[PDB]
Amino acid sequence: ILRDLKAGEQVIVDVLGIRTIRKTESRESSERRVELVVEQVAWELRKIRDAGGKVVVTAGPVVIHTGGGEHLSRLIREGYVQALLGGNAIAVHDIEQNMMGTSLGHRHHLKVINTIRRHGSIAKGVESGIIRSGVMYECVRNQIPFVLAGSIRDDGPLPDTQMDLIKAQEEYAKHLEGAEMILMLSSMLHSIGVGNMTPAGVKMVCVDINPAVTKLSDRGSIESVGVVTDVGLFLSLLTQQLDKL
Amino acid sequence: TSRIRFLMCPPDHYDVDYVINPWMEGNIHKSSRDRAVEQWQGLYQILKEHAIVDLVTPQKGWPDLVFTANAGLVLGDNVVLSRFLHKERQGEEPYFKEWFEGNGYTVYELPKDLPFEGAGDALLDREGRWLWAGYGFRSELDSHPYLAKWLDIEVLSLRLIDERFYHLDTCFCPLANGYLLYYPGAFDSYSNRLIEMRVAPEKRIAIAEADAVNFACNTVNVESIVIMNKASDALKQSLTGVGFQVLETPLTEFLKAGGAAKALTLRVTEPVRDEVHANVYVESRIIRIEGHLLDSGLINRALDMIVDTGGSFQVLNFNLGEQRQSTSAAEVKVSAPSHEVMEEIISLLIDLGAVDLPQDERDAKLEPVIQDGVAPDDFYVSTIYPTEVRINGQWIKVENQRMDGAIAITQTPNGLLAQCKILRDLKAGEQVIVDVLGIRTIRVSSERRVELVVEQVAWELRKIRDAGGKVVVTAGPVVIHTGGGEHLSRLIREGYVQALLGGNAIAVHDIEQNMMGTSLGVDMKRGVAVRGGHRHHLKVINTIRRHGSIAKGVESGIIRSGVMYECVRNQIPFVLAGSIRDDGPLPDTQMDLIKAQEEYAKHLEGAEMILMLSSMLHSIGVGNMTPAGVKMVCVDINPATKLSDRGSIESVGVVTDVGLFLSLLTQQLDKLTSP
Amino acid sequence: VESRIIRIEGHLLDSGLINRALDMIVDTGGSFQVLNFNLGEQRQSTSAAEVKVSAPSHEVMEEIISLLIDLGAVDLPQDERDAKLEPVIQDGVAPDDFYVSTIYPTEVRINGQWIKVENQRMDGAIAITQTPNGLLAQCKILRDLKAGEQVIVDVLGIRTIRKTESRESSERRVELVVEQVAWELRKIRDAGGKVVVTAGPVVIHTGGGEHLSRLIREGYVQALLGGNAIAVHDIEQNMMGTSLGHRHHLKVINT
Amino acid sequence: ILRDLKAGEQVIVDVLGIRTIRVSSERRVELVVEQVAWELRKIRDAGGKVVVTAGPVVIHTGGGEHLSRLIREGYVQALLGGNAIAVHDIEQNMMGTSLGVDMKRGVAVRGGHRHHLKVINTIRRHGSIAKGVESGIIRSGVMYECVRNQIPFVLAGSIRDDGPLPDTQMDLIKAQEEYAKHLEGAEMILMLSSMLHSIGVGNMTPAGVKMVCVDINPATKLSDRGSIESVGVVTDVGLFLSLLTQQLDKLTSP
Ligand SMILES: NC(=[NH2+])NCCC[C@H](N)C(=O)O
Repeated sequence: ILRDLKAGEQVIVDVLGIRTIRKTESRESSERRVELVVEQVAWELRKIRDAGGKVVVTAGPVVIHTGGGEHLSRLIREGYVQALLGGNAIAVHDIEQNMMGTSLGHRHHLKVINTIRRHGSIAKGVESGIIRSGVMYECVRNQIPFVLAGSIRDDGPLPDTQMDLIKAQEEYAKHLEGAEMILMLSSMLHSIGVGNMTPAGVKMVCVDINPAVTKLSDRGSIESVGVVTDVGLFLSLLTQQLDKL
Repeated sequence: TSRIRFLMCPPDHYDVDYVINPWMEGNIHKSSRDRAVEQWQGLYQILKEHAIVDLVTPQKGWPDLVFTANAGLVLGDNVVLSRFLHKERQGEEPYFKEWFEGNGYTVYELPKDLPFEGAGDALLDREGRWLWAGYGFRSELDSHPYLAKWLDIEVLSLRLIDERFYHLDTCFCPLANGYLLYYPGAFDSYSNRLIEMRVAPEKRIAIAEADAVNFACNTVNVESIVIMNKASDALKQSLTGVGFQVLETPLTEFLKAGGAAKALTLRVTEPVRDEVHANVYVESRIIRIEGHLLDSGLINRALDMIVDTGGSFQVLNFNLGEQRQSTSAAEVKVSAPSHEVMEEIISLLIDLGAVDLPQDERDAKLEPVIQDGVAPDDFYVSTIYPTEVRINGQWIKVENQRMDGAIAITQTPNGLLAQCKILRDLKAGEQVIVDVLGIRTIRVSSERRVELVVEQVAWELRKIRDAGGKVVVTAGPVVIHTGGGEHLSRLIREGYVQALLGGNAIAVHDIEQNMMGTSLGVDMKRGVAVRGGHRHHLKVINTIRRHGSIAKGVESGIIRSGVMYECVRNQIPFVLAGSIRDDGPLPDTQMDLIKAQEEYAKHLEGAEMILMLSSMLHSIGVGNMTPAGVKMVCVDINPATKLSDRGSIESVGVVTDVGLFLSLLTQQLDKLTSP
Repeated sequence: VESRIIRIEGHLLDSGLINRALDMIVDTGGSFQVLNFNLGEQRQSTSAAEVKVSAPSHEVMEEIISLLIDLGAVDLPQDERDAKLEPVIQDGVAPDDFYVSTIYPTEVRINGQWIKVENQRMDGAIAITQTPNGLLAQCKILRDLKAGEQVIVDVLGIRTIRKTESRESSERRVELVVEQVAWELRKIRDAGGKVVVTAGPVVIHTGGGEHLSRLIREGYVQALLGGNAIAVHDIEQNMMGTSLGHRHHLKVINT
Repeated sequence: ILRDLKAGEQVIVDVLGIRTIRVSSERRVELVVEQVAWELRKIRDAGGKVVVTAGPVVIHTGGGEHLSRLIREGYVQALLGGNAIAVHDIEQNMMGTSLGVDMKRGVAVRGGHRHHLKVINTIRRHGSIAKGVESGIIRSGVMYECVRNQIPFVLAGSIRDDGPLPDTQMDLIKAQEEYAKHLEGAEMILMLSSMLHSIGVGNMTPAGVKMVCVDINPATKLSDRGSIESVGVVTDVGLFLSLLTQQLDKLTSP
């Protein structure tokens, strides 16, 4: 794996001189209940921004896999997001989409992870101009803090990813301080995690298509709302509904 | 003094005329009174060969008078008279009272509207040591301390949870020499825990559902004789194996009304010990609650949570507000069968904004921390809501609120600080709130395919086990939630599993199910809970950290069964990978994920097959590390499993419930052991 | 605006009974005022509450009393009245404002007597007959009604006899498809082609209704194939702004 | 279509001369299986009446032998269904296929309509499912058992029916009538994955009748009659039926 390579070793490049040895037959919800919710979330998100509040977002790679990418970029770009919490995959997938227009097809994916490790961090791949757009791009430009927490499933990982889960929890917690809204977009594990840490009196929006996730918004109906459509659609609507000024 | 006497009543006016239990349903006027007579006569006559039998006069218009087991409870010269829940049986009370009075018994009557239905719902230990009392469907929990005082006996309370077993004597039967005949499925986990503390395993005779719906616990025991309706051969061997002689007599016309042998009798000569006196474990506490109770269904929320948790209530007063839009106020006497249950209930009501009577307000209890990152026994588990605790008479706001934590009290220059902390952050010297005093808050695979795959995978597990191969299982907490953990621990125990790869949560919930019978506070004997609490599994996390490892938890005796138990007992290597959502974590969880990946990969070497039991995050991680030519079975209920990408040859996927799969899997591995 | 006082009994606080009653009232368009509350002495004692109900019109009052009847609410001993009866004058059609039966055991008051309804079924009417064997009340489905029969209208003189605890994909793969379908549908219309639509009531239940209307309105649809439900649900949405709540639904079919 | 063929017409046979020009947990399903089994046993002993309404998925999924065993052993007093469930069950027993898919395998690259159209045509030739059993060409299955043990069944027509069978009621006013008549005195209704028919049957049933509703799609949530008299389980219908007969067996042990 990439992180086990030692300076000095020879590594195969290009595609000459390679064959495989397979056997033979080896080889042989509701929707405008959503713009309902959206229209509300949009307005809450408005006034918190104006009032100098603090919004936190958790996000899974599914944001990138649907259209969600550039929409989250705008949000962070236009002052709506004061922190972003995720894992390895959301950062690598965003960077793959912006650096190549693809979203995992493994060559593109691994080439991204290797490049960011070559430069030594995501902020350095931005200072050096290899990253010029996207979710992670905006965070660095606009100095929005992010924490990427490791998982048992991580390729690489990126240098930025916190593979010590104890410190990862403490970094999540610290950045959650004073949060008024937590925006949770298809972030599966990270949503539950953030939930656990967050006290009442904090508005929490939860989006996923699995309406079996929104099930686990076991707080008020006045401090929790859960919708069940894809974040692409959601973040899309949320962006043009926000744009209506 | 050694002569035994029963009260019965002949079925002259017997029939099924109404429906007040599930057995009666569909059975109205389907009773054959001739067959009822000859069946009653059979019992009467077998009973007269071993005892005395007195009779009440039968009374037209009260068919269920034949079930004298519910007339009251007699101990010595005292009888507490039954008070029936349903009015269809309330007209029996005068006729029972009259018989009891005419036979010289001192008759105690319960308050009106407080139900209690007699020896049918309360059963003496046969060596007179105590009284077993049921509640849940008929008798009320708050009748129990009356029994203790009036009959002067220790009273133990058991909660019934199956509506087919609505009287204690339908699923519970103390016997001579201390043997017990019961049906575990009729009780909740706390009640079962209790039975298991009081009656030794060699003296427990837990019966099967086939025997229980023939009313095999509804048994009359004289000395070494047990009389019932129908007994399986398995049951007969069990009983006569320990010295009882079994007598079967058909009682099916009475099963149509929901009773059998023991329901048709009442033993009025019961052993009185001089050393035996009143004793109540039932506790009660009065709370006050205010808001829009009728409006937001808050009062109905709270009462539901009390019953569901195994407690009971009496609303003492309800008062509508001043004007039309005002807040309502209630005062509720809350009752529990034990302190442990009271603490679960009060935790749940604190959360809702209930508060103590001014006269009963108390300081929070404190116990010190003596180990870093370990809380003392019975620490209070915080919630997401704003919280004040009462220290030295003063209510103070808790800081850094957060849900699955403890509350630590310390002295500082500027006064007392009350702080919410997670378990691992607790430091020696700190004082932590325990108990519940002084606390308030301020607020799609077809059937055909699943069977075929179960055939294949079973055949392959058998094959690999015989060959000295290596099977690796990766499983998530849903395996335990869904109810499939005994199936998993059986696989591990019988040698089909060589390594277990998982996370923090599956280990916690499986130890939780085996220590308490709950997974995330939801009792497993029932499929349900009005809510479910975090007290049970946080206590697990804290206990294991106190010991220092799951292995130390097994060596000490506090873990006796389950998945993790079997891994330890049969030296099966397991790896627990950390995640961002982990409570605790357990001492055994690897929170360095570079090390985790390494350990996963090492235990994956030489694997011939991998079982992936509903844990997406871990199944992908494990898949990523495995080369082709390893067989992979992937089970999850969400079709997006479609990440089984390696072809028909070496990766099969099935879309169904994981416990259901595991259930059929062990079943299939059994019928391959027939020859 | 109309007011009534109802009475409710049972285990009101722990069953959620009185909570459900208040919810129905407010959600259906009325308002309530709890006048009094007698608490039972023990948990199994019965409790009673008297509640004033307001509605903005008669139509909404009877909609609300209907839902309350199911939960077992009654008129005061003093306010009991006979059910209003109106005759059937055309086979298979009920008189305006006929009461719509539910699945629960029902009694009606005729000539001061409470009478059990036979052949109880939901979404029917109740017919009253004087027979050689006395008064007969039976549920009938609308199409079984015969000219001459008397049928209960309004909501007076009706109570239920329940026991106690009786009563206690991807998305812009879509605008992908859409954009294609839209264009095909365009040129077929222009070319004088022929488009056929099948449609289930789910079109109406979501927003779909008026959108399908436009399509048919602006020449895009040359035939429509469906069932009973799509037609009744469309007509309910346009005639009342509701979409099945059974009174609205049955009133449409009867009309 | 088959019913439009007139005597005298010549019809192409064989294949010559033809070308074309182109989510309930495990714990809950078991508990409900306990309850429903106990209730079926109870009702059978009492001389009660259990009514089953079932759709073709029962047969597709592979649960028909379980259903025909229930009917054979006396737990079912009436069967209410449609054209399709009758066709596929006779198809499975005559050929081992449901919609051309071999049942010995869980799979088919495609699956053809030849097998069940041959069933529809054969039964119309005899004139009834009953005549199909008397002649020997139907020897097993759901419909077989109904005929052999004289269990009344009603088959309601629908818009999607091929054929139909001679036994299908294509006048739906009559269908509703026949459904309602066979529903009188029912103590329990089993609803085995057939939404259209389960709703129709529900609409006609008064409260106080026990209703078990089994379907794999949670929207079953149309079980509206309360915890007391309507239980719903979300799982595969054949799997349910499999555990159900298994549970009815171990209640026959003593
Ligand atoms: N001890 C008993 N099991 N008694 C059975 C009583 C049966 C009676 N019909 C009832 O519902 O109360």
